[PDB]
Amino acid sequence: AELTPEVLTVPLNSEGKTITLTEKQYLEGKRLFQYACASCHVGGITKTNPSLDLRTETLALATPPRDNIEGLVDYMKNPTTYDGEQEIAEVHPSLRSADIFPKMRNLTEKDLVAIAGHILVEPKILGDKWGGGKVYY
Amino acid sequence: RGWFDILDDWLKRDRFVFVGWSGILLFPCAYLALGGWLTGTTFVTSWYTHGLASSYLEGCNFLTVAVSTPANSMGHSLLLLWGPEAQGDFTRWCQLGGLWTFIALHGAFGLIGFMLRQFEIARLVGVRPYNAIAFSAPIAVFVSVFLIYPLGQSSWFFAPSFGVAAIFRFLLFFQGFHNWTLNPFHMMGVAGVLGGALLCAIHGATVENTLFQDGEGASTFRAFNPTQAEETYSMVTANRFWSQIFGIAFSNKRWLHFFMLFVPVTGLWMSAIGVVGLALNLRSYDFISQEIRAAEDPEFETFYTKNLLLNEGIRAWMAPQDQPHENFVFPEEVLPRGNAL
Amino acid sequence: GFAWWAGNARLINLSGKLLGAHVAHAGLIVFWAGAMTLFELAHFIPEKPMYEQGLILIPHIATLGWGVGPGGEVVDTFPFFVVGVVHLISSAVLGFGGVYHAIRGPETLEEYSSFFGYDWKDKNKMTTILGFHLIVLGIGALLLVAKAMFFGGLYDTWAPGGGDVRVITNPTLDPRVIFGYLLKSPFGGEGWIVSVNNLEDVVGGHIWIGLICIAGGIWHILTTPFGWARRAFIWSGEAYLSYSLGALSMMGFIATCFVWFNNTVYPSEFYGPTGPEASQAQAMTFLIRDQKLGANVGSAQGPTGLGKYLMRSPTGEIIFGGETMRFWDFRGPWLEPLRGPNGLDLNKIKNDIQPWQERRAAEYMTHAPLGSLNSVGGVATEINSVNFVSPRSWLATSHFVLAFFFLVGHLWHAGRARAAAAGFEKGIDRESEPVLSMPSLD
Amino acid sequence: ANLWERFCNWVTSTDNRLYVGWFGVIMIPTLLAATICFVIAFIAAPPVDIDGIREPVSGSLLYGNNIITGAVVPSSNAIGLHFYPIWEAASLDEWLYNGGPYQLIIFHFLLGASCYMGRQWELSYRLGMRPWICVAYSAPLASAFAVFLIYPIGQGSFSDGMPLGISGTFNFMIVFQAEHNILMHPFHQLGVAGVFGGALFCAMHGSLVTSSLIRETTETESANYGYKFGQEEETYNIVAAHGYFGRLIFQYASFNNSRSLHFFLAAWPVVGVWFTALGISTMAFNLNGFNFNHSVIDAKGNVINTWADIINRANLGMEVMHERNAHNFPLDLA
Amino acid sequence: SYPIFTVRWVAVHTLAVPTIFFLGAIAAMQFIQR
Amino acid sequence: GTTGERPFSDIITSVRYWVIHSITIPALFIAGWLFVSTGLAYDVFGTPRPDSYYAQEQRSIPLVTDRFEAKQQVETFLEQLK
Amino acid sequence: METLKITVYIVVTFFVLLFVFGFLSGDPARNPKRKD
Ligand code: CLA
Ligand code: CLA
Ligand code: CLA
Ligand code: CLA
Ligand code: CLA
Ligand SMILES: CC1=C(/C=C/C(C)=C/C=C/C(C)=C/C=C/C=C(C)/C=C/C=C(C)/C=C/C2=C(C)CCCC2(C)C)C(C)(C)CCC1
Ligand SMILES: CC1=C(/C=C/C(C)=C/C=C/C(C)=C/C=C/C=C(C)/C=C/C=C(C)/C=C/C2=C(C)CCCC2(C)C)C(C)(C)CCC1
Ligand SMILES: CCCCCCCCCCCCCCCCCC(=O)O
Ligand code: OEX
Ligand SMILES: [Cl-]
Ligand SMILES: [Cl-]
Ligand SMILES: [Fe+2]
Repeated sequence: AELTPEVLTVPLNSEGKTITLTEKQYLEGKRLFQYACASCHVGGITKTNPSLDLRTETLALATPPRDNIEGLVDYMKNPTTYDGEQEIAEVHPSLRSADIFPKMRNLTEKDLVAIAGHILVEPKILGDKWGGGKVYY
Repeated sequence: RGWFDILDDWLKRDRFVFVGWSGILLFPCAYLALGGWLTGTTFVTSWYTHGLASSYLEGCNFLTVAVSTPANSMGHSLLLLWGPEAQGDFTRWCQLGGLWTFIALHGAFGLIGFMLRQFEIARLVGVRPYNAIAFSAPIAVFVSVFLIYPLGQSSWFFAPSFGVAAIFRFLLFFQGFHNWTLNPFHMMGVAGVLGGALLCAIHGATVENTLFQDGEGASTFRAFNPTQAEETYSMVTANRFWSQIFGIAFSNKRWLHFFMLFVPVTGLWMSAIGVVGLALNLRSYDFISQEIRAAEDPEFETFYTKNLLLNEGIRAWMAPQDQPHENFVFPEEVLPRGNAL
Repeated sequence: GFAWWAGNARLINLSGKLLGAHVAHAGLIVFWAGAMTLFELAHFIPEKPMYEQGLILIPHIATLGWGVGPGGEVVDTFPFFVVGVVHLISSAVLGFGGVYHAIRGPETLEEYSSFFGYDWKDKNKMTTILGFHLIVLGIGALLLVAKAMFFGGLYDTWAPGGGDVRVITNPTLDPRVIFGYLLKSPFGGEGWIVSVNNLEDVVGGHIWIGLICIAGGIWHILTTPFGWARRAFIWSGEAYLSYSLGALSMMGFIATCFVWFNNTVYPSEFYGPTGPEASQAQAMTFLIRDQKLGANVGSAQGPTGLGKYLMRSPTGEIIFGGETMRFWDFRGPWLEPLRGPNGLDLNKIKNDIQPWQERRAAEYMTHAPLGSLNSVGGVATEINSVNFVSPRSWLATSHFVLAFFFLVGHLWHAGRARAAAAGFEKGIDRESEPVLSMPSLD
Repeated sequence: ANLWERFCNWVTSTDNRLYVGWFGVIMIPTLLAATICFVIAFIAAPPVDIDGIREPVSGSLLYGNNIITGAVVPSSNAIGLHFYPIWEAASLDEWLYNGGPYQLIIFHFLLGASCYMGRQWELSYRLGMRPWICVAYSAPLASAFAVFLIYPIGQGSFSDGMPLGISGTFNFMIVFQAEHNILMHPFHQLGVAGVFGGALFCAMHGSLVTSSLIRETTETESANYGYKFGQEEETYNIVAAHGYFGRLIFQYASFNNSRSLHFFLAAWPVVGVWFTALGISTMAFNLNGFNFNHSVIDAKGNVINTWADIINRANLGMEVMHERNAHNFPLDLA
Repeated sequence: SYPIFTVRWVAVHTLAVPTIFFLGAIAAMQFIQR
Repeated sequence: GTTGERPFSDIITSVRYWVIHSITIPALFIAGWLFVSTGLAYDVFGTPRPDSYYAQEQRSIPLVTDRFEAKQQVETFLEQLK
Repeated sequence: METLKITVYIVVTFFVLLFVFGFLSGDPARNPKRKD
């Protein structure tokens, strides 16, 4: 098996437009996910709040839907709680809060797309392991 | 003065590496066991027998490579290259696990070879055959663990796999399934191995710190000559030291050195016996009286009950991936887990 | 009579060549200090906490007030470069004197100069060298005072508003405080000297130590050992080596516990959270999460009957629940605002927890000093992903190992010095074996 | 005739059936205290709340244990690293509930064992021996320090030190594997090589010497009677033994210097056991065994399990089950 | 006058020849990418 | 003392020795190297290549479940990648 | 409990003084060869 374009194809937005990443974008996303996110989100879980994970199906049910590149890029700019009711930039890394989360300072717009793409690809590669936690190690 | 005696003449010539009649068995078999291991750990997968990568070629390191056991579905097949499983195909032989039987069986005849060599050289040089006798413990361990144990089980699949991490998995399997730490035959083995290392260290340290001044150098190694008659350290002073320090000491150099043979050899033999029991699942798993009390009395708790909870965790969390032929599917809700973890 | 593998023992009575070994080796220490700093600098990325980057030297420099501002943010990397370059440059000078005295200089010194030459058995001369070095050491501890009080201050993690560099204007001199630490128990809630938690006490302690070392130094230049000391000790080079190995061992073990428990002179901003800190931060984190969802964390009973979030310590203080009950002696700047007189204050917990505290707890919980030898971060069952081992784990383990071996070296060289001084280090004389002139035990 | 000097003469006398010495003046009372308290507690101590969760564990014989399951149980996690002498308890009842005896025994024992090592130095000096037997003993001594004191200091609680019992020991070593992956740690691997090798070389050396004993006896008597205590002549023939072992392997892999040989015997296990004590001592600060969990993945990114991932499944089952009531939050951080 | 080809010669080369070859195969492996 | 073979320290400080072995040692190293770089090692031993542990939309192990049909089973799995 | 505490302080002090004073009472000289 291999990293075919089919797997690198993920939704761009809620309107079911798609976008096909490069193997390059995906490895860059993975690298950037380990840099800025995995201390909390290793394997697609959330160490500081295990009830919310990065499984596509969970993101799909977030308000603003987050199972797409746009939702996730926006999330990395202006994160909200899962129902969209409050902004959590002050306790969650984001470009909006890069004064207090300095790893976010040097992230470009293209980097955000790669991170979002990584998050959306990985459960296609890993299945239940992505966000499933230690049961699946 | 016929051919047999001439060949004897030649096999027993004094050379850098002695050959002997035993060499005919030993050297082929040792070299093949060892080449099979190096070959398999460098190039051969365990994908079809175990669902595991296991060679340098696949991305493993020295701790995780292994020559892994055949699939459970092979039973105790000898898995000869020309046998009905591989049907002479070398590649499929490798993929079905044929290198495991190859190494195990050539390894066993090499071990015989090696002990015959200790007998052969002992006889030519004119000494008593105790080194050979002692090596019976390594042989007992090897056959009981790599041969007798999987023969009582369902297949070679549950033998140890030849690899560093693979042997670690075998340690943990035996804890979780057999409660082998509770087995008094393992406990006597532990005492013999740890008793051996103690005796090794304490005997070396004693000789080196009761040396006779036999030279003038600060390096005391020069002041020994292998053909001197005289003892090179004081048994009298050594005996006094230990008598005053520990209560009792050795006083007989012969008993001392026999006991150093006796202690680790006996311990290894004892552990071999308990593994023979585990071949049959004849475990020292439980204490009945403890279980009766705990079943009736939920405030009763010992380190013994605490360890079985750990065993039960080991079994359920490792069995699906460690025994893939069984198709265990444990939904999340059935996994034993304490709070939070 | 020594073999090649004991070949430096050939130097015991070659004071010139032995001076060269000591000074060449002094140059390697300084070389490493310099080279390593520049290596860390060339790798340093200021957007990343120091402790996500494998730094052990830059944290020592920043702790001293150089390079950093409020919150431990790095503002200026030039001070680090300077410290590296100067150490690097200085090691060539020690290198130079080292190999000159080891290869070319006079191999013995006592014919060339009665001041620099010494005999190990010369007790007056030995205490004089000891005295000089005691003064040097006292000067050095006063340089730390000078920095704190007259040349910019020190980093103070406890400073209000996230920590900052602070000039120390009232160093503690009260000896009931300073020597009070020496007499605290090393057990939990006490911590002997590892519990020093404020820079006033740190600086004042160094005024005392500097004055004591200078006074001690002058004392040893002017005196020779009293007869009771003359009869207590072995007076030989190897014996003095053995004394100092023991002292290095003691100090290595203390340094181990310092970097593991102390978050004042090893701020968690640079070194990462301590083990107790990280574990306290986990309970804090989930107290916050759960209270935000509506949980009444004070009244929530856990599985055992003890509080799920909050319980009492054995002396009554309100503390975090779960296994971290064991770490309730922990104190840190992010946590102290919640402490009232009876321990954690339930009304501050409900009303006054700040976003920066929530951030800090989350950060410290996810950077606990747990990791594998190949630097996979987190518990031992964690998958690969995070490349992190805490600097505190690195600094604790390394110095435990070194302290252990220096204790072995102490016993090695001490027992040998005793034996060599009595004349039986090379073995038992066959013609005068002491046990053969003793009566049998039974 | 001076009283102090007479007492000094008796303390350090080489005529006492057991050497006392200055190290013995501390070792004798501390070891007697630790022994007397250990025996009493093993037989009769009531259950101890080791993990601080008011879930007491029964360690003693009279409360339903046998020799294998019995233990003096470590002190309560509620105590942590706090000093808990008898006089800090409101009563013996309290002190027993909370695990006080464990502290008394291990502190007294570690002190007495430390002095045991010094006593080994001291008598060597009074007898005019070389001094380094005690250095050999520092290997087992460092190992007991590691599991009774160092590992507790790093994890923050004497409740995670090694129980003083047979099944308690196994509990400690299973939980250590789940929390540190000790088997994948190279210092434990050197310890196994130190202990395996020590047993190997013990047997080797014993068998080579036994093999080359010089006929001094008949077949009706134990050969051990061919050696008389304090005879000057060696009792075996090292050249015949070197000539056998050099041929079993090859010549230059065999010792004919008996001094080098016995030094090798001393140094191999001692050094291996130094390392494994250092392993426990450094896993005390959570620098754990190699982690190759999911280190092999395929061209797509599928995880390709290895024997290390199988180890990890076993480690997980230990992790999730141990101290099953004691964790409220998702990471076992200590 | 020493011989060149001996039983020793064979023991040595019986191990050294495959070792170097195996070291070459294993060094190539460090450059395999997934 | 000796059994009449030429001492090793004489052999490896000798010029003829290194004349032969500066060729034989690198050649062997390069041979083993080519064994892997050509892919031949994979095909000889049957070791999966990184792209052939699974098929694209498969996550089952291709585990041998039969003793006497086992060779046929492996071949079946291998076809399911082609 | 205080009677106990004080008793133990005294016992321990007594033994530690024996130890310190014993090793200060010319211990290098208590060997069988060169006494000084
Ligand atoms: C002393 C050396 C020695 C020993 C003891 C063994 C032992 C073994 N080998 Mg190993 N092997 C060796 C050398 C040795 N091998 C060498 C040198 C090589 C390299 C060529 C190999 C390569 C090798 C492979 C590739 C395999 C083995 C296998 C085996 C096993 C099965 C052997 C078998 O069934 O033989 C059957 C044959 C005999 C027992 C010989 C009996 C002959 C008798 C004395 C005479 C009978 C009459 C004769 C046939 C008349 C001729 C008739 C003709 C004119 C028509 C066994 C453990 C197999 C294995 O490990 O399975 C896992 C396997 O696949 N070996
Ligand atoms: C301030 C520290 C110090 C000093 C100055 C000395 C000085 C001395 N020692 Mg002591 N020693 C020390 C600490 C010290 N030691 C410690 C901590 C120990 C315990 C480990 C010892 C144990 C010890 C023993 C056992 C002996 C001495 C001896 C000696 C003398 C000869 C030493 C020699 O030639 O080494 C020469 C150097 C070597 C042989 C090299 C050793 C290499 C080490 C073991 C490995 C280091 C590898 C490193 C960890 C990483 C490598 C990475 C890789 C790329 C290479 C000399 C007076 C001898 C003696 O009694 O003299 C009278 C002797 O027999 N030493
Ligand atoms: C920190 C490490 C250290 C240091 C500083 C020393 C220093 C010394 N050793 Mg020891 N030694 C060491 C490690 C060390 N040793 C170890 C690890 C071993 C075991 C292998 C030994 C074994 C050993 C033996 C066996 C002996 C010594 C001896 C000596 C002394 C004389 C050596 C001599 O004549 O050199 C001669 C060597 C040369 C002329 C070759 C060149 C050496 C130079 C110094 C290299 C430096 C290069 C450097 C890059 C230049 C920078 C210069 C620039 C700053 C201007 C010297 C003081 C000897 C002694 O005690 O004499 C009585 C002696 O016999 N040593
Ligand atoms: C503690 C280390 C040490 C010690 C004890 C000695 C001792 C000695 N050296 Mg050596 N030397 C050393 C280090 C040391 N040196 C270093 C580091 C170098 C290279 C710079 C040299 C280079 C050297 C040479 C080239 C020669 C000596 C010679 C001598 C002898 C006489 C020197 C004299 O007359 O004083 C001279 C006194 C002064 C110049 C007074 C000024 C005070 C100093 C230089 C400034 C203070 C430095 C400060 C305290 C620390 C550094 C600062 C830094 C932390 C930033 C004497 C035995 C001579 C010899 O052996 O000939 C037979 C000789 O020719 N030395
Ligand atoms: C590197 C430091 C150093 C060294 C090696 C020495 C070495 C020496 N000193 Mg000097 N000393 C120093 C620093 C040092 N001194 C300083 C800074 C001062 C000024 C305060 C002095 C003041 C001083 C005086 C006033 C005297 C000495 C004397 C001596 C000699 C006997 C020492 C002795 O037996 O102590 C061993 C210690 C004892 C026998 C009893 C005290 C034991 C301590 C308190 C127990 C604590 C153990 C505990 C576990 C450690 C934890 C900390 C503790 C506070 C709780 C010896 C040559 C004596 C001498 O002959 O001078 C000419 C003497 O009378 N020293
Ligand atoms: C199986 C088989 C066979 C056989 C084969 C062989 C016999 C092989 C061999 C092979 C070989 C024979 C191999 C080898 C290899 C080797 C190697 C691979 C090595 C390596 C090593 C190393 C790596 C080391 C290193 C080191 C270190 C690490 C440290 C210490 C030091 C040193 C340097 C040593 C046959 C044909 C019969 C057929 C069937 C199958
Ligand atoms: C800086 C600082 C500080 C302070 C400190 C100090 C002030 C210290 C001191 C300390 C000291 C003050 C030390 C001590 C020491 C001591 C010791 C360590 C001793 C030892 C002893 C010995 C070793 C002895 C021995 C002997 C005997 C017993 C008998 C006879 C013989 C002899 C002599 C051998 C503080 C914390 C505040 C804070 C931070 C900083
Ligand atoms: C006692 C010594 C026994 C020596 C055993 C060596 C065996 C030599 C290996 C020969 C393997 C050839 C098998 C491949 C061809 C099989 C084809 C078929 O099954 O019809
Ligand atoms: O205590 Mn004994 O054991 Ca070391 O972690 Mn946390 O804590 Mn408890 O759990 Mn896992
Ligand atoms: Cl448990
Ligand atoms: Cl918890
Ligand atoms: Fe011996």
